[PDB]
Amino acid sequence: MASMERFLSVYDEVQAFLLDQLQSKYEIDPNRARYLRIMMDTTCLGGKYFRGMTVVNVAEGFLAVTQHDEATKERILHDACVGGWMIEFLQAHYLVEDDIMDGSVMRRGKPCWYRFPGVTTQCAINDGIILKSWTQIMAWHYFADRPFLKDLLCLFQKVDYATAVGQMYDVTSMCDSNKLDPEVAQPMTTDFAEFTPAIYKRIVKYKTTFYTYLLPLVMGLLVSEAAASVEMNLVERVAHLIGEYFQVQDDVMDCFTPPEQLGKVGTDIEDAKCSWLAVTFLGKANAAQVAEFKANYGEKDPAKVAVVKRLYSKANLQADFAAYEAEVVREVESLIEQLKVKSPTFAESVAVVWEKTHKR
Amino acid sequence: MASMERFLSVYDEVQAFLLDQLQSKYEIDPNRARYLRIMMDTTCLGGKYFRGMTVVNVAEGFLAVTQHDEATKERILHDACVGGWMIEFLQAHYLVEDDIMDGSVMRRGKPCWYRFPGVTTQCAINDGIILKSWTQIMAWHYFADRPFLKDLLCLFQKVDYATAVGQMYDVTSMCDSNKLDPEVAQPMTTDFAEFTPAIYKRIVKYKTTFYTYLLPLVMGLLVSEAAASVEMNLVERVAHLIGEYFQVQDDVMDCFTPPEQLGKVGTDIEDAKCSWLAVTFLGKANAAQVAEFKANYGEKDPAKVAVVKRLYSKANLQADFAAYEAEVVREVESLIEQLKVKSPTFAESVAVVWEKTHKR
Ligand SMILES: [Mg+2]
Ligand SMILES: [Mg+2]
Ligand SMILES: [Mg+2]
Ligand SMILES: [Mg+2]
Repeated sequence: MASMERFLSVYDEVQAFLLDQLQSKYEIDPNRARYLRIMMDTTCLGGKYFRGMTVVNVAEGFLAVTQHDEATKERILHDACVGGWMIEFLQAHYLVEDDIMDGSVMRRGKPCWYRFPGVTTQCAINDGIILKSWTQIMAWHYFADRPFLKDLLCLFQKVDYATAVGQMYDVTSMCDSNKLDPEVAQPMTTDFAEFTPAIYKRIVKYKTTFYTYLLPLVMGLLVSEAAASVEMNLVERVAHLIGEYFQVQDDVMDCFTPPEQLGKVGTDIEDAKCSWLAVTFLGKANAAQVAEFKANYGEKDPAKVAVVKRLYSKANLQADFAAYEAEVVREVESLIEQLKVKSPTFAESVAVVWEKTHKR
Repeated sequence: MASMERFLSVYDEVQAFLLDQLQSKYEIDPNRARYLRIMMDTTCLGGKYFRGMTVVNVAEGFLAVTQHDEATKERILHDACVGGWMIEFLQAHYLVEDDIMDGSVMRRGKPCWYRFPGVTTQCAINDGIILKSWTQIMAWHYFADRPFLKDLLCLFQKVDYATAVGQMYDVTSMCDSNKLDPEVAQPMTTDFAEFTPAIYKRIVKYKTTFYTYLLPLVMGLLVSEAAASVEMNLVERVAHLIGEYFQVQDDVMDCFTPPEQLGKVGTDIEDAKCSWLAVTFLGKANAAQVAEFKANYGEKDPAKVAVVKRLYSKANLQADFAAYEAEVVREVESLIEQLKVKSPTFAESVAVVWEKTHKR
């Protein structure tokens, strides 16, 4: 079986399990089951499945070098697929709720879930809640007797929480920290003193890297019973590095990739986001450029947004990006090498994760 | 130690643990820690703590009849308090997100969290996410080595999911099921054929009874290592009964308790909710009353809302409520008696849960 066709088949199985259980234990009626099926499909399907497929690919790497009965190989790959779906559904949760939080319009060239006519925010917030509850239902059903159940649940937990903390860091990244206060409407920063590489790295590390790279790698290890084949501090370091790179690419595309190809009209400039572009621009601009940036950033007005893009284009951020990129290559290669000391196999999976991130 | 002062002390401990951990492991800064502290306080404190205190009271009942070292008594009560906080924080999650979903204005005579000036929906949806993630952090930290950890996590999981399913049943209770469709904006029912006792009971069972009565009772059993002292099917039956009664009381108050005393301007009529009042009214109205109800229900217009309240007042729903009440007394008493066969202690805790619900 090709990995993807297996992965997609298990989607059907897991769907059927979840919807069957709603009928037999939760008193659901057919029409509400249908609503939930369409929600699941609309929110969980149609991406590249990169995160979920990482789990599968790590497990396949270990299968190639570890003796097992065929039934065991099948069970490991089935667990890797279920695990990969937990992560895809956790992402689906975050996208549903992030789109509502941000007032986003499109996602993957389609309307955000909450904007569907028969959804609305009222339902969509709860639909996103369900999306995350399904990850736990899947885990308890499919991994009930597995030795890795507690490790897997505890890891998932910690990554989920890191992610929500990262969301807080992201949505508050344009306020001055010393002014955060539930009682007082939050002004945009005027000094941009918190637009630094280190602050940017904290946002991205929590908001993206834990669920996008750490979780799939470690889940692949856990379903393979292979966590003792690796030095976990290196897995953390390499996940944090590659994830930061993925995010930097995303931040560049938000500004410069045509909307039809992006799947989205990017609004980071209007949202005053602490993006890689803003931080890198502020790390090289002269006084005059800084003052032009401050008078134009974080404003809906297209004239001001175009002034911000013009500033980015004249600031030659391609050079800063190539430099960042070369450094990331050095470091990711270094970490891949260190990972070979204990697991050539796993190092190779990480190389593959890196190639697919670096090329996309 | 009085139970409540213990319960509130553990709140402080758990707070400190969560915020300390954010500083030492999640790279949080002090101002964001403060924001989170104020959020926690604002969303978790100031109710009666009925749910969390049920856990404590069930555990205290078993302590009175079970031999234990003093250190063991203390550890059991500490676990009961932590468990009770998990439920309070799970409720806090649901209230934050429900208030945003419903566009609610007040809660406990204070603005809904999302309406605080320095919060906003953008942050509040994520704050509610965090509230639920903290329940898992608490569990993994405080119950790491406990024999009941898996049972407790799996129970919490199932109740959480039941709750979100119940929310879906509640928010969709005024649509015709056969018309649910993500693609089509949902009209209010015109026939009210789905306003039945059985449909009402399904909404309330999932939306409220599992987290409000089942979870606290069973968590008290699990932290006491006492789940084999009870017949679980009876605990389920009695929780479902008492919770339905609690909800019926809530539905009556939404319509008839003055807003200053309610903590809220109730909007169930304008929201076209499948309330106990609507169902009971439709179970006794004549043709003319039914037609007047249909032309006025589910409309913001205060004239139409007052026509609905007038209909309820003339329909003598106090008699239907006294009758419902007497029947609930019979059945809850019957179930308390059946619970004595295996655990007089637990039966008594359930009697106390019932008295505090029946009197409030
Ligand atoms: Mg966002
Ligand atoms: Mg982006
Ligand atoms: Mg609601
Ligand atoms: Mg109510």
